[PDB]
Amino acid sequence: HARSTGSYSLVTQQPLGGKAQFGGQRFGEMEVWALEAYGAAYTLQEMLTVKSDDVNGRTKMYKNIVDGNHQMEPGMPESFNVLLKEIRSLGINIELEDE
Amino acid sequence: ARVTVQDAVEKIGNRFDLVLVAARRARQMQVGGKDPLVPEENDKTTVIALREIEEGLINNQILDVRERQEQQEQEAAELQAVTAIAEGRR
Amino acid sequence: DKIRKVLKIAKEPISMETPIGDDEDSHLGDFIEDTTLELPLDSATTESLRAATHDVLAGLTAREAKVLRMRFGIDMNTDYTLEEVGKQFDVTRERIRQIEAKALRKLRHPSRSEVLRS
Amino acid sequence: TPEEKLLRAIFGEKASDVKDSSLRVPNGVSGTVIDVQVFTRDGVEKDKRA
Amino acid sequence: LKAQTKTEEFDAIKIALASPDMIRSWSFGEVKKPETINYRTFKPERDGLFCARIFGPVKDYECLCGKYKRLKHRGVICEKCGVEVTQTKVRRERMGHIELASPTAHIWFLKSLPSRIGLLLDMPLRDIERVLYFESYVVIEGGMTNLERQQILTEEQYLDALEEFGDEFDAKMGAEAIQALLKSMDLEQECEQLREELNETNSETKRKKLTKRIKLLEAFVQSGNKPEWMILTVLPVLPPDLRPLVPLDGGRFATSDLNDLYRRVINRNNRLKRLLDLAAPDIIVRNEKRMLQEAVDALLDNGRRGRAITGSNKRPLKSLADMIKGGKRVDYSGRSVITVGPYLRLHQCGLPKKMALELFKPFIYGKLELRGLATTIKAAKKMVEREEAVVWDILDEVIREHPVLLNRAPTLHRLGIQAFEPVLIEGKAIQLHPLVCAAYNADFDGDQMAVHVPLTLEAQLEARALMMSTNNILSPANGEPIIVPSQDVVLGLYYMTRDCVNAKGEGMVLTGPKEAERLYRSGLASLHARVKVRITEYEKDANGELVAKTSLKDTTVGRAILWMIVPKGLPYSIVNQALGKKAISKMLNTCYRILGLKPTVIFADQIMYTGFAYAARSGASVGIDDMVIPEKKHEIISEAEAEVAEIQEQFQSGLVTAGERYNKVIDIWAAANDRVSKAMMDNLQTETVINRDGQEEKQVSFNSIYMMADSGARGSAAQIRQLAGMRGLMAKPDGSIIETPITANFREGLNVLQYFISTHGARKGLADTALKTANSGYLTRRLVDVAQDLVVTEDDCGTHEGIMMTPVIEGGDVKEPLRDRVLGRVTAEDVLKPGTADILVPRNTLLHEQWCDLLEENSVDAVKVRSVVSCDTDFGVCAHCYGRDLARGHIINKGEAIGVIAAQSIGEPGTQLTMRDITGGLPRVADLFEARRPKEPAILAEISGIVSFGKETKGKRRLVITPVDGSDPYEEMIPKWRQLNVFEGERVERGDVISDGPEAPHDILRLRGVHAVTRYIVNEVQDVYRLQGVKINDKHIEVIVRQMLRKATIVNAGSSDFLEGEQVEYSRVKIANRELEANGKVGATYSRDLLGITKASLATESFISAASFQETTRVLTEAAVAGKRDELRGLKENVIVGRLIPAGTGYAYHQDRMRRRAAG
Amino acid sequence: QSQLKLLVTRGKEQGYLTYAEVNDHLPEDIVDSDQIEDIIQMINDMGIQVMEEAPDADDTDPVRMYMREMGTVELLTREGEIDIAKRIEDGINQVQCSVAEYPEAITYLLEQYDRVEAE
Amino acid sequence: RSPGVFFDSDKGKTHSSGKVLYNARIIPYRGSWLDFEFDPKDNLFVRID
Ligand SMILES: Nc1nc2c(ncn2[C@@H]2O[C@H](COP(=O)(O)OP(=O)(O)O)[C@@H](OP(=O)(O)OP(=O)(O)O)[C@H]2O)c(=O)[nH]1
Ligand SMILES: [Zn+2]
Ligand SMILES: [Zn+2]
Repeated sequence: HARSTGSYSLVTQQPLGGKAQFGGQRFGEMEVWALEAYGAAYTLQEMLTVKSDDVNGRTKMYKNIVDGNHQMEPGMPESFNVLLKEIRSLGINIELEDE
Repeated sequence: ARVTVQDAVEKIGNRFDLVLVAARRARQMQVGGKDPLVPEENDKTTVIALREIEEGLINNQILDVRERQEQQEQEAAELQAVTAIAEGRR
Repeated sequence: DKIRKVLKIAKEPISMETPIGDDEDSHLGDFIEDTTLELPLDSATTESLRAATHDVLAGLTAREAKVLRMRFGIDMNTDYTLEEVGKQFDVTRERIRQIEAKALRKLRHPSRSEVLRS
Repeated sequence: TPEEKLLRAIFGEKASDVKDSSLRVPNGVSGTVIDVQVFTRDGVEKDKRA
Repeated sequence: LKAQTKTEEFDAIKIALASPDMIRSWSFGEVKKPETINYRTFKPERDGLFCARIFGPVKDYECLCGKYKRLKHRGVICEKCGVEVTQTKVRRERMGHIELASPTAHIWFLKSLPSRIGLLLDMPLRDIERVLYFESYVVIEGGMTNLERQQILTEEQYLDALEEFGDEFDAKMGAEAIQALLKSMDLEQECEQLREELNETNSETKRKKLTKRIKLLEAFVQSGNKPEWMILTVLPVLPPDLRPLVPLDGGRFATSDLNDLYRRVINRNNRLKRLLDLAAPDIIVRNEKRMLQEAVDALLDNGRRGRAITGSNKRPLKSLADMIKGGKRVDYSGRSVITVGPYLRLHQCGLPKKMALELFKPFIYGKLELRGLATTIKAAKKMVEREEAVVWDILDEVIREHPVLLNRAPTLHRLGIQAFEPVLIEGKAIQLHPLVCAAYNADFDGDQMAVHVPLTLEAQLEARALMMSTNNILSPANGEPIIVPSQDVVLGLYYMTRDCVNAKGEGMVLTGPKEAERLYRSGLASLHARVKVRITEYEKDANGELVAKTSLKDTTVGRAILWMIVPKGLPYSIVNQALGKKAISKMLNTCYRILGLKPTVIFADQIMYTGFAYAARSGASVGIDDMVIPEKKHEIISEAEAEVAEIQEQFQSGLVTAGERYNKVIDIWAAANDRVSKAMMDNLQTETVINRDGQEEKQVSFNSIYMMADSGARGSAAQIRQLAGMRGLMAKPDGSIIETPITANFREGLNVLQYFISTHGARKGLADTALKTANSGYLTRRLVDVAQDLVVTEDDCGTHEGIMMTPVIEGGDVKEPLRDRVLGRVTAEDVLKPGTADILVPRNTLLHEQWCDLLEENSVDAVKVRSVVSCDTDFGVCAHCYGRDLARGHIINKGEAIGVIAAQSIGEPGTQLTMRDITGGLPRVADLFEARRPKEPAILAEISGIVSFGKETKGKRRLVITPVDGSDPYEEMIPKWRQLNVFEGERVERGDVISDGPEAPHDILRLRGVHAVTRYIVNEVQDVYRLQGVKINDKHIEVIVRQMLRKATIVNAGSSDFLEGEQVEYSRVKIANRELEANGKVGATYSRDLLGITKASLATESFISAASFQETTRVLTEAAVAGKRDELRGLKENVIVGRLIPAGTGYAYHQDRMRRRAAG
Repeated sequence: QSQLKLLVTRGKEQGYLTYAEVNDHLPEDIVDSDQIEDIIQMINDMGIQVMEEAPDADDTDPVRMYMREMGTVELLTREGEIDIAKRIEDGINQVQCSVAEYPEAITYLLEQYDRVEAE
Repeated sequence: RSPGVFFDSDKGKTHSSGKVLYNARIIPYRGSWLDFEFDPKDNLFVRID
């Protein structure tokens, strides 16, 4: 199997297919252990945001790839923003303040 | 540094900073003002930066200083516009 | 057929939190793909399309670039008709359509928009 | 999108109010069709090939 | 003059209660109808759970009705329907609220272990706090006569008390009653009066609840949250997209359970509102309130009490809490079945053509449009979708120096994911270098690996400078090489030695490389003779460089040709003069330590190529005649069965103890098994005769099987013993051993009986393996969770103290020395020398300088060394105190990630640990790390004194020992059970043994010392690895034990509140800033406390990191009570947020941001 | 006494957290999905001190609690029903009469009637 | 498990100390469980379903 960019689930903007392409590979805890062990901060950074479930990040970084710019320009993944809304959905309030 | 890359770390301790500065230089090359120092020989910008670091040129202080000169070149040489704008709102 | 449409309203119906493959652990709502989003490839082609068109209207004249641009309404939101452009360019209707057709004649050799078609 | 309207205007519209969802053999595999089959609804115009 | 009001960068997140107005701030409208979607038009209703005006529009930029369509009105709302036409993702972020009539209690702050609403109010949970809000027993809200302040009354008591007084002590019942109860409560005045009362003339008979509640009340009052928010009156609504009802295939919608919950609570709330306007019967209204309570409690968190059903499904409904209480798929990835690739290098891997084509899609697109060929992006798409030859060449350009990292399923350690340079291969399978095939613990049974493409620039450099296979020469666990040649190659190089006498031999001498010409041209053999040649050796000393040394040594053909592979340096010849077995890795290791990276890598490739080539040239096979059985087999078996026959005959006529003849006859068959084993080995080993010059001589058998066994290559003594010898004692399901071992062997026939006996061993073997394989990772998770927060920082601090390292000697009564536990270790301070000088202060013991610790004779077997256990560091680890043990030869880079690598290395060999006064195995390791007290804990003398009996069994009691001397006595408790070890009158020292049994780590740490307890743990956890034969450095154990002793207990009087057990982090940093702040008397002295991995991991600063592993419902709640905030230095909690990791390539970013957050 | 001594003495520490044990050594109506969480929360986690926070805290159903207050019968007969209904009609009558006393209610009805006839 | 009735072991440590504690159990084909087990105090208890 191989996947560059395909479909994503409605609930969580995570890669999946079987209709035209193939659902992307799963990283996991066992792998993030290794990346932390190496110290590959940027590898894990992308693997957790733009390379996975970052709505605008994937598109922005994709355009950066086709233009031969690479870089990243990451952002807060929806797999945490949803968590913010879910916790906020209860009587408990969580806010991300500046400094 | 096609296979270590280990000979570059002793030039700047802690492999991490090595990755930072090398990615910095490679970022300068891939997009914007290219101009490599060590001959390309059909190598990606990933390794070219590592070659330079191994060569002895292009470090952290080097890039920072050249960035300072770059700023003093873009700013001081083109102040005739900024100064003219300074009189815009008195 | 009315009965057919009736059975299409029955049931709650099914909830996403229903187990299916019984993996570790499966969920019906996890197989539901999103369709409102566009492919990054498609978005890239759209951006490249904007740049392509923005670069094609450069090889045209002002009284022809603006014509094609304003008629089909691009980079200006509200698109106008033959009359609203014929009044702002003196000669009305047919004349502005003539140039509008001539511009289309210009694009029969370049391959950019040609391959962008598909 | 305006650019697409212009693009089709230069190569011919034919902007049919229909899309596309034809069954295509998945990329990678390849073989020979050995048997076709069609299960029609009870009250639908049967096809020629059917 | 900043004060920006946009979504910029954040340094921390805050968690706390939400006021009703706080809920209103998120409200973009109010849900008022249980309606969802239209039955016919399929269009969102007015004020339903899926409103368009409140939440967001269906389509992107067009409103509900259709008055406005395109981007013309993106900021203006519609006239006919107030629908803000922006995006459709707006519908995913819009909140909303429902404003209930009568107040409602939050299920979390109500019933979540401690009664948060109860403990704050000091009132029973499921007893009193239930009966007064479920409309049953009215409660009081403060009275100035007869009645107290928080007593419970019945309707009869209510009217009676109302009749006696009334109109001056009014107190309602239900939710709003508890609301006024919390609201009327003054946290401040009680915080004062409680401090006054709970300190006046009270010993240890009260202090518990006193300190507990006062700390809790102080925390809550300082938190900022008002107790009014405890029970909600306004319930917020989750965005529609996070709980949509999307039409599946041909009708049949798919909705979330939350819609059912919200619909129910809306219905019940509306009826409640309607009842409070029409006729109001007390029973009906109170019941509907309880029903509203049911709906709300079910929506927030089901749990918990019966579980609301409905929805046709017999399964419960997934509430909000159930969606956040308990695998990150990623793009640009793939996987396939692996295959060996001998022709590959060490930094290369076989990546399929079509596979790599789909992977680097965006790269191929960009490069195509960059060069030319494709006029546009879509042109490139249509060009690669139709694989048009030239595109492939472009592919060869994009994957040039663009590393791709490979990964296997069971990722135990860091070497689970290694990067390689992609090499196009005409096929659909992925090829891998056979050298790094051991790091993955991968075989070619059909296993499949996954590939990931580093997209980011610095991600490519991370994969090249860190995750590259060439950078992982040495194992992170032990300094020994990991890419060491295995079965096939080692057999090859083993065959390239093996000095055989004569047979086309003779001492025809030449000069190295020239000998190669001799080999291909036949004439001479290959394993002769020995023969002499000229070897040009190279050595260096002092001033480095290179010094030639030509000589004439007596090697063989194989050694001569193999010598060409050896790099510039090395002692030469002597590394080849040996053979191929274990020194095969030793040679690679020494080459690494004396040469460097690159020459060590190419040497590995060369020895791999040479190994495979000559292995193929050899043609070693495995026929049926390769496993020769001993002739003395039947003889030995008869002799053994003869002895056991006599024993049985004796048992028949009594004499010997028949009760245990089973054991002694087992010794008989076991002895016989060793006899057959010894006979087979002595036979299959030597043998041969040859015919040297005048004939008659003996070497060692060239019997293939023996060649494989005497050269690694998967072949042990036991297996061979079962092949030709015999399978010994077989296990029985009872756990006992059968007194009739498998006399036959695999070379021979096997009877149905003994096979039906062996099937038990195979069954339990696979079963136990399946258990310990999952149990190993089960331990690894705990190890990581407790250790994945410490990173080597602040360069190199001071300090000299550290555990005195000494060779682990069981040689007291068994003889077993190991003196390699000191290497790459930073010395404490000049550890003496039988004379003077020698060792420096902070000089790290080099690999060549540890060999200098043999020139100081066997006298010096004790050196003080700085360890991670000690170290006066604060929130990290000193670089010196750690060591250097990595794939790198130098010291650990500043800002690494010691924790995860340590945990991985420890839980890696867990797969090969056999679970069971000696437990032994994985379970033993777990018990050691958890710091659990033994089933029969020993006792020690706390203070050195005079041992004397303290009243022979006068309690209670049970013996009592009282070691009293100097000043003050002590009364320990001996429970008769188990004897003693010290008579009366005798004196003892500070921490003497007085039970002679299993020692408890708690007592050791508390009394003996930290160095002692850590030494105990490390030297006890290794002893279970010695038996299993798994090499693992002591550094990692010291690493986990470091934070295993994270917290302590202060006992005196200081700024800290005495009884509180806090970590030595804040303790040390505060005691250092108090001796020179105002006065040293404003602080107390602490005491280290031993706590297990789980107990240690339980405590952590970040509430998000805690919300990860442990019970989320608890941590999130308690963190909600007190205005806590993560800020924000942890690894785990900074991963789920999706940002740079405060370690490795990061760290510097975090350091800059950390110093940046000092302005305010 | 019973619950406290049994729970503490037995659970030391039950090794594998033998849940299916003391749950039967508890009174009241069993087989509930409520008391379950109050035991799995005490055994581990905050060991030692948690076993002291358990007793101090230990020192249910909608419909069943609805039938409880519904238990108050106060049933009626034909005489009772007619009686209560009579009081209702009496109350309504007094209210309507009290409205009749109000002259502005009459004049308003007159004004609104003229509004009705004026369409 | 075959229907009928069998006496189970439960041998070994079940409450520290370690002392037998035998128990009988009746397994119906279509009905409710009927168990009989002892305790450390040598009392007899019954489990219905
Ligand atoms: N250690 C090292 N090698 C470099 C370096 N730069 C280039 N090389 C070597 O170049 C060889 C092949 O590179 P090519 O792509 O064919 O040519 P190129 O140098 O112009 O790019 C490899 O040899 P090889 O590694 O010896 O092959 P092998 O030992 O893996 O079998 C590679 O290691 C470097 O900076 N350090
Ligand atoms: Zn509208
Ligand atoms: Zn240190």
